[PDB]
Amino acid sequence: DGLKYSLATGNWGDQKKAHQARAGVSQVLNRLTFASTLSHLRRLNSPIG
Amino acid sequence: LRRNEQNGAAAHVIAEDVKLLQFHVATMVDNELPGLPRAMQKSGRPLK
Amino acid sequence: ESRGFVENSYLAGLTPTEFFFHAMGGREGLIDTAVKTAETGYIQRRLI
Amino acid sequence: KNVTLGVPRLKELINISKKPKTPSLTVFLLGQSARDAERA
Amino acid sequence: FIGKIPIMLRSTYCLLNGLTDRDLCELNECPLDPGGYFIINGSEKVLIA
DNA sequence: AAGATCTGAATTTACGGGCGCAACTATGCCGGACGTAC
RNA sequence: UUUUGGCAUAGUUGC
DNA sequence: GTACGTCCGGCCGTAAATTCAGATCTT
Repeated sequence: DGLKYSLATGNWGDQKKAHQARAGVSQVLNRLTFASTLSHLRRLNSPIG
Repeated sequence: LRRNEQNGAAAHVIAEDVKLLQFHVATMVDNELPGLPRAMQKSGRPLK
Repeated sequence: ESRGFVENSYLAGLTPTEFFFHAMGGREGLIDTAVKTAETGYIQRRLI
Repeated sequence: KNVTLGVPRLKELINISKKPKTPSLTVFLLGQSARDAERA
Repeated sequence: FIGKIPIMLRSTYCLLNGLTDRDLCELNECPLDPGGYFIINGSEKVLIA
């Protein structure tokens, strides 16, 4: 479940310490058009930090 | 704490009860302040 | 051209370096639009 | 020169601040130093 | 046994590894689908870099 | 005159705020203990 | 014969 | 006897606080 939850919700770190966990790493794949799917799969996120 | 005083229980446990009650009322009105840690709902989420 | 003076018109089309520097230039337009929208209302709500 | 303007300056004017970004004194002269560059 | 690891689609361990387009059609999988995502509770999840 | 005090005047942490709304999605809080059946 | 509803999040997107 | 299985207990602006120079008292 531990991987599964983290991939299901996109909260990364300890599950019980999700208050300070980095969020939005895993996202539901955007299936609207093939270009959007490819663009989503080749995506980089820069956190604020 | 009520049943402690009805029983006439010890003083240190009564003081601990007063401490926890102070924390509980303070985080019931305001669950954010630079004091004791926040209150969670036993589900890993802070109380509003 | 080294420091980002693009000499072709939009009709003539920009070269690769010119195109990249133009994208860099327009990025500030997008960002300052974003921060303007971030400051929309705040000054206005404080004033009202 | 370079002086702060736009919504930062308007912010500071309404958000009255002890620290200006670009504090200045547009100071004028009255004697012959007004016209004499050397004396200025 | 110690658990279950989610498998990125069309990786070296997904069942669609190195399958021709005909077999992908027989499994009702689009041969143009690039893969690179997990299936968690049926939802397609992609990890943003 | 000297002092101690001592009382008003220069330097360090620490909350606490941080666009209008729309729209859509997707995910979410156990382990001992006691009985009953087979 | 007259109902109806999860709350708080997180992400994405429109002006 | 064994296990299961399901029912009960655990940035910047104030603003306070710390240290240094008159001043009356103390000596």
